[PDB]
Amino acid sequence: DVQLVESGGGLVQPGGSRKLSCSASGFAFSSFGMHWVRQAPEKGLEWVAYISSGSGTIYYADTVKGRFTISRDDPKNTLFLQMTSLRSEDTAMYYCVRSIYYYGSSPFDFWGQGTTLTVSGSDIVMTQATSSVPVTPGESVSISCRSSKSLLHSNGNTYLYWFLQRPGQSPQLLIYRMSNLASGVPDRFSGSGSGTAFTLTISRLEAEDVGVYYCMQHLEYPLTFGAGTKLELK
Amino acid sequence: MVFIATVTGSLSLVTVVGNILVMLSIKVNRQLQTVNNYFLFSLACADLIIGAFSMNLYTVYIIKGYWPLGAVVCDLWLALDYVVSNASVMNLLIISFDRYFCVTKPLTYPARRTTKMAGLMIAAAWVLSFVLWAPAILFWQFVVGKRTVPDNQCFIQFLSNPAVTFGTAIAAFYLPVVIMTVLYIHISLASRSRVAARERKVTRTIFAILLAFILTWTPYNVMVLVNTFCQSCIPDTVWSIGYWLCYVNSTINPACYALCNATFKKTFRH
Amino acid sequence: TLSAEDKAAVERSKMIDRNLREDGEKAAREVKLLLLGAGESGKNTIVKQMTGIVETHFTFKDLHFKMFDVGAQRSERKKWIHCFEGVTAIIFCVALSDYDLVLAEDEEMNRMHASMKLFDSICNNKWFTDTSIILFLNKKDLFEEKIKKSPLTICYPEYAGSNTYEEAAAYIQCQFEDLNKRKDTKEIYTHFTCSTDTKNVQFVFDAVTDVIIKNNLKDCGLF
Amino acid sequence: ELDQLRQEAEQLKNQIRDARKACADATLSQITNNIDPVGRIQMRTRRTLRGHLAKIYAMHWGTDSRLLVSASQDGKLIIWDSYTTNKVHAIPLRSSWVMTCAYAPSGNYVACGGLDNICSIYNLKTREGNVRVSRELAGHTGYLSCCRFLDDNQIVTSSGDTTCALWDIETGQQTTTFTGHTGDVMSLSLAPDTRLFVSGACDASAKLWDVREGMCRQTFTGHESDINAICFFPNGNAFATGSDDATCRLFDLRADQELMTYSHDNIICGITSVSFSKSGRLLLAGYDDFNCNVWDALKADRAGVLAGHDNRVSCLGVTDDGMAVATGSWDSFLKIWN
Amino acid sequence: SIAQARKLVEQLKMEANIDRIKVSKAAADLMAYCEAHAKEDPLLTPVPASENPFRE
Ligand SMILES: CC(=O)OCC[N+](C)(C)C
Repeated sequence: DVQLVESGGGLVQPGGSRKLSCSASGFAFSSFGMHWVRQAPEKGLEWVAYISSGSGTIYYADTVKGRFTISRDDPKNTLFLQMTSLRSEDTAMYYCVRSIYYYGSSPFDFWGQGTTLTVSGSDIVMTQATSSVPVTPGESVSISCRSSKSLLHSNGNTYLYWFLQRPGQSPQLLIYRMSNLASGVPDRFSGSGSGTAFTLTISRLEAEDVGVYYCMQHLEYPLTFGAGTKLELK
Repeated sequence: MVFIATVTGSLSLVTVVGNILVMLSIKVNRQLQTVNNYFLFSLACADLIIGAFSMNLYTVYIIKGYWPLGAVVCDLWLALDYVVSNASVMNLLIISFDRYFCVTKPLTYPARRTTKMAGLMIAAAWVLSFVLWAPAILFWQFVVGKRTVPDNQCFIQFLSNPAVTFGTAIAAFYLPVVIMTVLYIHISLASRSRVAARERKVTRTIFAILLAFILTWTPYNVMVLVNTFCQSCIPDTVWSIGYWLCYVNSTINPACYALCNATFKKTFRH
Repeated sequence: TLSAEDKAAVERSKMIDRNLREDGEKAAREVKLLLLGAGESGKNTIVKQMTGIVETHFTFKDLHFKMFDVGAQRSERKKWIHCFEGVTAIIFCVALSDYDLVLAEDEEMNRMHASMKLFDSICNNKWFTDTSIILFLNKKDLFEEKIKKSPLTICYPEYAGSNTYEEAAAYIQCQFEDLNKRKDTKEIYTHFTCSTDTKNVQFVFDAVTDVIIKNNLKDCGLF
Repeated sequence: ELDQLRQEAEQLKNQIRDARKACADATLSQITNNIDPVGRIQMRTRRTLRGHLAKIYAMHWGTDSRLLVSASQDGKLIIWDSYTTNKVHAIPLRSSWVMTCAYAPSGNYVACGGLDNICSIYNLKTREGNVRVSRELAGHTGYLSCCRFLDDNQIVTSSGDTTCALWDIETGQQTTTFTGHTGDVMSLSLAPDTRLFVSGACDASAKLWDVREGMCRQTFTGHESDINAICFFPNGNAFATGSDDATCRLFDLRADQELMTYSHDNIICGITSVSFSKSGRLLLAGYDDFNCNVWDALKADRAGVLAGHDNRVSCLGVTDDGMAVATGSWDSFLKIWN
Repeated sequence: SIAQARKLVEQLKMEANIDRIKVSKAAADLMAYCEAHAKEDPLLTPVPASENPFRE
């Protein structure tokens, strides 16, 4: 099975250093481009760094540029994240995210288990209009996301990604590229859009489907998540 | 009278048509797009430059007697001609080295030679020719402080100094032809079966290319080594034909290097 | 202008390009030998010291050899013989003690003449014009024990020499190399196999060294 | 009793031949005299897929008309994104001697086979992210020459032991064996409803089989050499053949005889691959004289030449929507034409 | 070898037992299928480069 175990987090002083390590098992690690996605205890997801397959292309977020560096070791299947000059804004939960890119691929398919860290302007903005919806099971709930610019590229792809974070574990991929259903996810979830306005139609809502829903865009780096729409009972 | 210009113009025409046919044979025929043929393309480039501009400027110099273009143009065209002529010789020398290592090391060397290392050899030969000839020809009149060459005449200024003429001629022709002789003797010696027609064909090809280079190049070199001792020894018309003789090597280089292969011969006929 | 997904797909395609190029560079320094012969002609007795196609891989003098056996293919030969067009050399095995035996499938037919017909089809094929043939003539001990009991004239009616080992062996050796049409284009190397070790692989190594030298002469434009 | 059976077979052959003669009221050339010619078909090379380092023997288009798989003798099965010339996958085969390749209509599987007598099925959509073997089909004793998918679980293969076999991928066993050909089978093509398939062999005969009951329905003759290529018409009521005698012939499944012969005097080289257009108006054939002719399938006239290859055009494919034609060849190049 | 001849003559009897249509009707509806799908074939008529996946 695909497994990503993370370690190295804990308690650090401000301005200190700590090295993160994401151990990979159950998949061909050398052909997957890895990510790091950070989640604050109160806020949502935030992309940090990305290393490509073969370490050819490396990006960073503007908040963490220069301070953090990302490296991978394909022979021993370990993804690293060396952190320098840690501040109080880095007190959060870290995930290593599996991703591959070809025609028809499903990036951000699997997410790591997660390790926590405690420290003692032209980007596209993903806005979710609602933060919490009280909904009963058996009903059809619609979740909407908005974009600053049009996510429709000239090749026809609309790079919109939907995620669901159940309370207790990692987020999981639901819809990749606006309309394509993922693997292992039920058929009830449906997604559609129109370049700038997007929606996610869940029908015949079950009980395990509650949690926080996020939108994301892959049109241009840096990768910006949504605020987070939460579904709860009653 | 008019016979000199007709013969020289016809020979220059044969040179440029032969070199572009070598270029179009490598370009059009995908079977000739080989690492070994990139050296032949590098040699065709030098010979096309020689047959287009070097031959025609020197023949109008002969039929008029006085260089009419000026002194700046004289030193630029001497820089261009000598650099591309030494580039031609160095192309022949890296082809001899390529062939020697393919025969003597048939298992290892074709694996080690790639297009990057072939481009490195081509670039090394061209810059070495440029470094050897172009700073000397264009700076001599300045560093010395005098212009020995008259306005009407166009020729190398440092031929009066014997030591520079000895060293430059040995590094341009004498040392390269000794190295090619030793390598091609070893190529013909190591081409025979060790387990007939092969040795005869190879020896015939090697004798063809070696005599073509030696005959078209040795007169000028022995002429410049005696000129530096006695200027008046060598008649002007002798000098003119000994100079133009060097250009003939470029004309007959398609026939000796390219047309031996049977794939070129079908491409030339098309 | 490419997307971020498109740029990462192009990077994946370029990594696939460099992997294909290094695999081709490893495959380019590989001696591909197509083994041929007839049934029970000592085809399998030379692979011990050196269904479908059986490939034998071995190293000798820091050179890796790919030897392909297609004797198990009972289909029509010309529909797949062009797949071996780029082989370095062809190993042909002919039994020396097969000059006086009849095919089991067809009566009144010598297997020596059948192997001669196979050699005529292989040597003069349009796909194998330039490829040299390493001809192996094996089982010389049984041939030496058989040539005293049985004359060679029952195989070749035009034979007039004595019934000794060396004269008859050289006669049938020349009777195999006179089939070649393009004597200039391709060579035929001939070895008599012995029970002593490493002689056959040394002959194969010397023959493919000569073939590689001739191919380098062809590529360099000397020949 | 053996002579009586041969006499009965000869009498049935005469009955078949004059039943075919009885229904031959008119030829295809007489009916299509008044139709307009297609004109000069001028198709340019739009993409060139470089990456193979040996002779490309077979390619197969995807049903999305964008992805295509290709096989070559260097031991590499490569899936191409033909829109951007990107290589999606590069499958390293265990046996480099492959003569055919297939692409599943769902898209999750590819097949290949050749001189190893094994049809290997590769799983594309894998959770591990790499393409792996899923099932190796062993059963044939002759070389595999062509194989097409029915769906994700059924694949039919034509082999060099004069037999065609219907396989079950999950069990790994063959369910139906099609026997009747005397020459080695070189190609098969399947009907659009996937209920019948024609099959060309080396005995110059084309046999129409039934996938279900597994019996040969009809046998078509008219060629003089080894048939190397076969392809249905888009309606499934006709098919075309290609052989070593430098001609292409169109058959009818209902009239059960010859319709049209596609040959020219200066063409003396065999046909390695045939394909139809989306409307079936153009018949395309890959010859051995390094070219690819475009035939007006209703008028038997050459309409264009896809001259762009420096070696023998070994394979030919047309997209399901008819946008593009891909011509693989022995010069390690795939060329997309439009 | 008698059983092989019996199977062969049974196969020829099965092939002779089928029904066949006139060749003119096969030519007619083959021509009809070619003419009905003529607009959907982009290799016949030149497709514009705006909707060409390869020219554009
Ligand atoms: C010696 C040298 O490098 O070039 C001599 C050729 N020449 C006389 C035509 C310029």
